[PDB]
Amino acid sequence: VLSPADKTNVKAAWGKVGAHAGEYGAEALERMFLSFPTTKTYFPHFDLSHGSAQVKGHGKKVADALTNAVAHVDDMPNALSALSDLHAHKLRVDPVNFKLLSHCLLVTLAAHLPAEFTPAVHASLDKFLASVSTVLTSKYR
Amino acid sequence: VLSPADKTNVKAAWGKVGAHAGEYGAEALERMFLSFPTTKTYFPHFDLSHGSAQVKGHGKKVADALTNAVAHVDDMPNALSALSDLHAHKLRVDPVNFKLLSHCLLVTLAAHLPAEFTPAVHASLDKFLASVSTVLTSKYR
Amino acid sequence: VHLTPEEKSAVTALWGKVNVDEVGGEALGRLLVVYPWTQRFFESFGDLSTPDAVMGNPKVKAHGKKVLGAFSDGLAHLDNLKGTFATLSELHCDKLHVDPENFRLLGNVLVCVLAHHFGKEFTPPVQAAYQKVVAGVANALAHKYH
Amino acid sequence: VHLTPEEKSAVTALWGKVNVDEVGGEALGRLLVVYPWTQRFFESFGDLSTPDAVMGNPKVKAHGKKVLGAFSDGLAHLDNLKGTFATLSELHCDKLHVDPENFRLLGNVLVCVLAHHFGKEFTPPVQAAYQKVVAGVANALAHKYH
Ligand code: HEM
Ligand code: HEM
Ligand code: HEM
Ligand code: HEM
Repeated sequence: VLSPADKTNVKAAWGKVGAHAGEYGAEALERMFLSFPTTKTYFPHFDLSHGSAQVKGHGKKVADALTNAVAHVDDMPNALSALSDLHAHKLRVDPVNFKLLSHCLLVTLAAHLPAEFTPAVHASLDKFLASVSTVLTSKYR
Repeated sequence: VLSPADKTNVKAAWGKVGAHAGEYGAEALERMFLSFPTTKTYFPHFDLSHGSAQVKGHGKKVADALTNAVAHVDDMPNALSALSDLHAHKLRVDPVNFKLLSHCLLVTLAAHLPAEFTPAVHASLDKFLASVSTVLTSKYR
Repeated sequence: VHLTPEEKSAVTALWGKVNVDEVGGEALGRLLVVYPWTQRFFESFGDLSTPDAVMGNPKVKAHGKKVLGAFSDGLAHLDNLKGTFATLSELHCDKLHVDPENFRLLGNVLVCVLAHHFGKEFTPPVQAAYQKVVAGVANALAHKYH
Repeated sequence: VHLTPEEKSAVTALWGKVNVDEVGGEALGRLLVVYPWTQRFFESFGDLSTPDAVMGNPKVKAHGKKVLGAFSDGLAHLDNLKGTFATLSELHCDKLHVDPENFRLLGNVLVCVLAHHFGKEFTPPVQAAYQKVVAGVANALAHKYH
């Protein structure tokens, strides 16, 4: 469960990302592909080069999903429902990998927004991303 | 989510365990200690020999908890609440280990109750034990 | 990871009683039933809609025979699992794109299938030797992923 | 796992800019705040009740200095991490009973703390070299667990 303070923390970190949310998603993805190369097994159809248009566009889609999860953090299952159907019935990404993309999102935010990324904020963001991950694998079985 | 058929499957497998639930918990524990020896780090105060009274008594406690989770499978959070407080605030077992004890429970049941342990039952039991695990780590953060 | 001389003997004697054809069909079907996202790799196999469909699919039973035949030849070379599974590691990565997590899932289903078949003969010590063996095979299949 | 000559250079140059005292206090405090069950090992440290209590505890800052000093000497021997961390593996298992999962959690907090401090210098490639290094150190600390 995300506490009321977690929610405030998450709403204000993510509010500072703002119009760079695109840029940060593309960077988190690139970090994930270099650091955990078994995740590339899900993108055989993409150019995974640095600067790649496919990764840039997909990082924007992933970041806008999180922005909406943040706007609807008291009701995230309902808000992410379509996306969770998609991951469970078509993409079928093994659940172990949501932790991987979750860690590279935290690294990207630590690197770009350090004044914000205090120990209490780091803890609220880790809980929030673990919880997004849970909604997105809730329909797997 | 456990489906209505999952619940029926789980209620009938576990009903066949019956009065051996003690014996099966003690055996699942012994399997867990030999196969994943980092779990012994949580029991430094136990004789972990084969036949050990401490393991026999603790296997009975773990099995009676699961029997009660099974009797209250439409309301497991409320039923396991005390136990979840215990794991989060005192024992503080790292969440990664509930998967380990979950796998050795399935092996013990496959080995003792094979006529019951069909592919549909195996799938319902894996979901049920993953879900007990979730209630038991729900108060960690 | 390494096996004591006694874990090796253990492993080799149980395997001597295994029908590699039937146990391979059974392990792969259970993997598709118990972790249904693994079916993403097997759209050509046909009807995988329900557990009886999956457990009676001829193309799933034939792939299990093939997967467990390769494993079974791994067991002749427990000293050298990385050289034995090296061409196959390369194929799973380069041509099939299989996430190596699936190898660990399969390993655990096979331990459950061995339990189910041997019962009391599948003792806590024999299970511990097989857990080491399936992790070794999963690690050698993933070693050569880039 | 192995580092290319270029990943090694990467690692060694960032580390040359790290205050091992301050970054160790910071990584261990974040570990106690972000994964609060890790506090089971540190009942003697005192007030760990809130993030400011934890991040200002003198005994937590001194243990981080000690943990990250040992890591920092690991980095002089990346070829031989298992012999370097062998006595310590033995102690964590035999005398302290620390589950080796905690070593992987600490490794990831340290990557976040390095990110936070170096910013743009902590590039996707430099992060990938540090991820390999912290997994290697976690594996050598766990190797000698029985
Ligand atoms: C926070 C975690 C995640 C979020 C918010 C997320 C969100 C999204 C979104 C919004 C899409 C686009 C769906 C659409 O266009 O309708 C998508 C597609 C996709 N996701 Fe996820 N995702 C996450 C985790 C992952 C992970 C861990 C993987 C694989 C390692 C992954 C693999 C994919 C793939 C392969 C697609 C399709 C890519 C394509 O063909 O364009 N996702 N995801
Ligand atoms: C299905 C999963 C589990 C269930 C149902 C379960 C249930 C229980 C029960 C009923 C107790 C006794 C509590 C009491 O007496 O009030 C307990 C205690 C304990 N559990 Fe858990 N447990 C589970 C998972 C684990 C795991 C994975 C570990 C460690 C690897 C663990 C470590 C312990 C320890 C150390 C104690 C205290 C032992 C003692 O001093 O007697 N538990 N658990
Ligand atoms: C012990 C584990 C495994 C072994 C030893 C193994 C071995 C094999 C072998 C021998 C082939 C035949 C390739 C050839 O003959 O050129 C193959 C193909 C394949 N394997 Fe694996 N495999 C294993 C695990 C898995 C798992 C867990 C998955 C996915 C869930 C998987 C997916 C596939 C697929 C999709 C193919 C190609 C299917 C086809 O040929 O139509 N394998 N594997
Ligand atoms: C890179 C990872 C780690 C390294 C290099 C490391 C190193 C050390 C060292 C050098 C000591 C001093 C022991 C001595 O001087 O004889 C120590 C003690 C200790 N370590 Fe670790 N450690 C690591 C990770 C951890 C983690 C993740 C935990 C637990 C959360 C942990 C728990 C402890 C505890 C409880 C002690 C004893 C505390 C005390 O002396 O009062 N260590 N460690």
